[PDB]
Amino acid sequence: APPALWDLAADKQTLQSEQPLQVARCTKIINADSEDPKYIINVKQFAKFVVDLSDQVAPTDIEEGMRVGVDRNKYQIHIPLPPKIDPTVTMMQVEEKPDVTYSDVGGCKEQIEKLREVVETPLLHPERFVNLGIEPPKGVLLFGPPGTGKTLCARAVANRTDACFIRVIGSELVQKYVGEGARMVRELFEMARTKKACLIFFDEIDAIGGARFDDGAGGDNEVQRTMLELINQLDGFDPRGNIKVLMATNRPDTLDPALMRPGRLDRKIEFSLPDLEGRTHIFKIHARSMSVERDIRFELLARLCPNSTGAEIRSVCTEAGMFAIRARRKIATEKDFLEAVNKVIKSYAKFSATPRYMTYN
Amino acid sequence: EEERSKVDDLRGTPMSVGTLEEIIDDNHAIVSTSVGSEHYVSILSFVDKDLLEPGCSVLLNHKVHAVIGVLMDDTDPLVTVMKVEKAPQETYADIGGLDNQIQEIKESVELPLTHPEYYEEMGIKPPKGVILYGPPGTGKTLLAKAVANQTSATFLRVVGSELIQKYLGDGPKLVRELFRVAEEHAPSIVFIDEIDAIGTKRYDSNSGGEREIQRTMLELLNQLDGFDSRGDVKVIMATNRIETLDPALIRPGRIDRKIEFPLPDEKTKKRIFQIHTSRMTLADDVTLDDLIMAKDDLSGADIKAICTEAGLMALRERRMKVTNEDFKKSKENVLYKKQEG
Amino acid sequence: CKDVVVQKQMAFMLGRHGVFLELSEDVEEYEDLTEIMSNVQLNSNFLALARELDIMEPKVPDDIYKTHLENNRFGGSGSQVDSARMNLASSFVNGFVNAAFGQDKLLTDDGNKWLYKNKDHGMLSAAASLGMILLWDVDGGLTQIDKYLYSSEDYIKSGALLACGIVNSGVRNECDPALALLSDYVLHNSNTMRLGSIFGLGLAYAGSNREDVLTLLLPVMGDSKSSMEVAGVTALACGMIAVGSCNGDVTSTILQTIMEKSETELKDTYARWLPLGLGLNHLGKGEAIEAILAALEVVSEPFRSFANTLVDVCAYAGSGNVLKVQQLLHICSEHFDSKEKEEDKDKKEKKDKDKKEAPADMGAHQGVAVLGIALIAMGEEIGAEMALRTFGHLLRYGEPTLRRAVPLALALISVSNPRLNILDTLSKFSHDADPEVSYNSIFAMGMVGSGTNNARLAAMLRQLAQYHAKDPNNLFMVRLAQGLTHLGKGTLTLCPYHSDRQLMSQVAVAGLLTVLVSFLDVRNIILGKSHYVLYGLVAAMQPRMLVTFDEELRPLPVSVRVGQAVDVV
Ligand SMILES: Nc1ncnc2c1ncn2[C@@H]1O[C@H](COP(=O)(O)OP(=O)(O)OP(=O)(O)O)[C@@H](O)[C@H]1O
Ligand SMILES: Nc1ncnc2c1ncn2[C@@H]1O[C@H](COP(=O)(O)OP(=O)(O)OP(=O)(O)O)[C@@H](O)[C@H]1O
Repeated sequence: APPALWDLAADKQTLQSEQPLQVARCTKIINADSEDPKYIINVKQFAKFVVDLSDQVAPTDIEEGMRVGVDRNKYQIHIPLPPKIDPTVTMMQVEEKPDVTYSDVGGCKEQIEKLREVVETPLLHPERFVNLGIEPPKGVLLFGPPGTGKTLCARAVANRTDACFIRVIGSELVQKYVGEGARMVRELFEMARTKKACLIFFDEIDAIGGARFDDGAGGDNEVQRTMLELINQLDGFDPRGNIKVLMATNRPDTLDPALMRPGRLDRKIEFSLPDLEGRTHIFKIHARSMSVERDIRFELLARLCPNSTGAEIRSVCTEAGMFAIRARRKIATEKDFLEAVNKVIKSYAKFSATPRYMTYN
Repeated sequence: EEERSKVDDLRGTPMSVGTLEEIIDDNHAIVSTSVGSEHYVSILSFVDKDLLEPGCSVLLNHKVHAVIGVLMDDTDPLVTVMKVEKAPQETYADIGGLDNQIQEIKESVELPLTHPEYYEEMGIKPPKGVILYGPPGTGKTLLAKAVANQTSATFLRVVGSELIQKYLGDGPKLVRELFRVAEEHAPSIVFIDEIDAIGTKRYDSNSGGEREIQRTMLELLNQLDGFDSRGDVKVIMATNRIETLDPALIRPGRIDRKIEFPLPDEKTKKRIFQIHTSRMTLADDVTLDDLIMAKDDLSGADIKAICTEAGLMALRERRMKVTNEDFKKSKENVLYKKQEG
Repeated sequence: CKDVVVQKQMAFMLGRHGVFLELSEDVEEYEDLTEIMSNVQLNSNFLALARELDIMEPKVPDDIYKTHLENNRFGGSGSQVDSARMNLASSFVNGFVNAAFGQDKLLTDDGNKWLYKNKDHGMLSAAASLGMILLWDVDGGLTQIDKYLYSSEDYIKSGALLACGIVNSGVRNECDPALALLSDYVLHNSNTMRLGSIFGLGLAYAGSNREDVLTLLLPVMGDSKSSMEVAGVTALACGMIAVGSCNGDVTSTILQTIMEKSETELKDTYARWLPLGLGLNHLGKGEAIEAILAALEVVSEPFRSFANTLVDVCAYAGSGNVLKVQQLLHICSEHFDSKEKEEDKDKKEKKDKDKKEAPADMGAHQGVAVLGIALIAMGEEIGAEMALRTFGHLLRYGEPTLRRAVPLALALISVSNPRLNILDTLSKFSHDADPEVSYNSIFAMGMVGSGTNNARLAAMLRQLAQYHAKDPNNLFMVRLAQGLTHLGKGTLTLCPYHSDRQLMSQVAVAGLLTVLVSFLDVRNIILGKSHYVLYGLVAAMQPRMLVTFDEELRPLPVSVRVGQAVDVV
């Protein structure tokens, strides 16, 4: 109540400041310039007004398509407004705060390194690459088995140095009432250019990357608009775009995006996925949880589950203590859980072996 | 005191209810109200400006389009579908034969939240939910485990793919709001039963297509995977046929636990008849041995329906005790039902 | 039983601490430090349940630090709690002797540490102590030396003449070469820029021991001052660089050297900083430098005696005798100063600690109202805040412009959980156009808000620095808000220094000078590249930094050199 007391007691100065600028309605888009003093302007009220500007605003600062404030009485220009587009879809597109630091890697070395130098090093030491340039690459492509999809990006989140970057979900591009995706894909680009080097990442491009053509009926027409408008706006020359790129999906399909990327993109890497000697690394990260007996050998257990990525062995460490709670054991003995680990790999492979290799093959 | 008699003169008497479009660091907020109108509002009172965020409803005082107070009003279409409640009288103790099946899921749903002391000290944390299924048409018997869960915490049940694909989408966004609303009600349980998204044949009304259906399901996986949300909104999936769903769905969830529903044996069926006929009154000559011997591959609701039709037929004679001749003659009706076509 | 007759019920017979919580009746506890000696077995949980019984209470078993007391009992039992085992005694003993900056604990405890003979003094005197922990700090550091400081040496002298000296103070530590650059430069005498430089003079060698206190104070008399920025800087040096001296020469040397220069001091600019060379090291110190420094009070100026006599009279000792402030109130006031009396009851209310006497001392609540702000600030030291009711009641009930003073109480009570409440409240005070509550807000968070970092802080730093306002409050807001990201941590190991280089490099493109930008770029790296000390809090043992509250009280009306006096830090 005290904060609301002082909060409501500022209305006496607020009402004195309420006289000016409260007639600033509304926001209006300009059209053309006939001369220096006089400009034609349109407003959402549907009435297009040709009017002059206030003497407190330099006329050279107003460019075609700039929204400005208006004093409805005189209709003259009051103050320009930088923000224009878009409603809540943008704020949903924005993400903030870090998580999943680099210590969460599962042993991948050359992978994580080669993708570190494409994104983090150019913005960490810009003068270095500009000096020795050449020129940094445009971006990368991620795909393959599920372990570990999409978490590698979380690494860039926690390793982001200063300015936060934006993540984007794929399926929201395609929408009912065709023609909404056109505005969608366009606006975020301008936003990014104002965002000075901020990163834009699309997940599951295979949803909007349906290629190419079928007999009838479309069908892919509303899809092809989304992807092709994407590539066309990606192939513009101004800047373009300094915001770099980041891409991830599941299967390498389809051919149209895959044939369009190597001109504009580079550095396609494939998982990898745990190597034999690398499988133990996931066990080293999960070893900090619960309590590891000094006699437990990770390398012995690791070979018994090939192609499990990190998820399944996470459930191995999980079912250890899970079945230990049911048996009241405080620590999980190596021989105790493995009897349930051969069962937890086989029983879940019985109905399905999870053949992601078959998904794209 | 005096502030209540002051600020009221500024907003009233008439005022409009608009929507927030975007906020400027100059404390001028751009509001949008019916129809297609904009403005600069700067007020230092009742805000709460940081918690508002664009895309929410704000008041408009006639002079001039000022926002005196914040309004969060629900209602809302989706918020209506989660409640209430049930808190059903049924319990997990009214079912039998799945003790070996139920032990792990009952543990898994009471693993977090209640009984946290052995969970939090062990540092396991498998909060991806559970996945259910079974034959031939069960999954409601697995729902008979959801009733016990409805007795604890918060519950929400969203079933059937018709709610997305009946019309054009906008795809998952209907599910995307279920995630966040369950986050505002966290902890809560979200149960999904019988997922036909890949098993459906004909879409409802006019919508397309088979592959767009898949893409809304895939975005459901990334929502569920997920990057990046730690909230629960515990999710449970269930269906009749797991073979239809793609293996692409299993790694994000449920990677730890999935259960299979076995067919009941003679001992189980005996238990089932016991539990249903507990409240019912039967004649002395009714025996539980011959009944389960004559039946082959029947679930709890089948032996339930035969008793319901036995009592319905006994209503024709207005008798509360069902005789064995009436019971067998009634049993022959559902027996002839499944055997007619 | 406790009403009239008998005494010593089953509570002494039975052994229940649950009823022992209820055994005691309301009485002064300063005497209750005593109990029946039981076996260390019953003494351990005895002391645990007694502790948790005593935390709410003003006095805690941690009293051995503050009190005073000072009798040999707490040193005897303090080295007897680890008696007699000298091996597993490694903790609470070695960490205690090497974690001690002052000489009193290792001194009384030195006479109370009977392990071996005469050679325990090797693990005492904080020579090998600060040496070992300083090389483990080099084990867990460290700060860049050649690149930043020499690339800055290409830039010759910055225009701030302000924050650049304390760099080489805390950084080096110990090396001589930059010490002769410090000195030989500050021989030019420019402003108070000599300050952090001569502070590195004795802080370098004194980083381990002893040190420099031979040539530390020579510039004092070497440089009539006629003010602090001239001969008072080095006069501050040996007093603050002391940190455990006494020893005992440095006491009588400081008292002597200040009794040399008196009318030129005079009562004002240096007398602010001198008691910090005494009261720090010893509270119950027999020497009274208050009287000899209080004979100079006659100048009658009400203004400079605010910030002068405030921590001038409060900084001599912690006392605890109830007599001292009565003395100095009568001989000082006489009468009264009509002004200082405020700060004098503030000094009383300072003397005792959290006795709960302060909530009874605020009933005055003058139109001056500074009684209530520091009275609630210091007046309650307790783990549970419990001060939200009154801390909010004084701002909601208080007269105008006192709410400017209000956030300053965020220093003490907030050591527990600042994250929730501080950026909450002060987040509303941050975008207020008032530079005073913006300044005292960003300080209100300040150091206690620098304990740990967050994404809200670094993300909030944006557009805090995009404001078009002039004046130092802008880059004190933003640039002080920079130092809250971490403290004495890095850079090698751990967080990269390139991002700070790019932030302070891009924000300095403005104005262009506006020399305050060349002041801010060093400002963040005071604490940023200082390192070599972990705090933590200061401190974990529940003492308090004396230079911080003192100095942060003056620039509240920040004007000219008070900010650099505070920039001693
Ligand atoms: N090699 C690994 N190292 C570290 N963590 C791993 C590894 N493999 C799997 N994981 C963990 O397993 C979890 C499950 O992976 P997830 O299901 O998110 O992949 P995905 O995003 O579904 O893949 P895709 O996007 O290709 O379908 C991830 O959070 C990840 O942290
Ligand atoms: N062992 C048991 N004890 C008690 N009741 C049982 C037992 N097994 C099954 N049941 C009951 O039998 C019912 C079986 O439901 P059934 O499978 O017929 O639903 P359904 O109509 O197939 O649902 P859906 O159409 O959504 O698949 C459950 O509601 C359950 O309560």
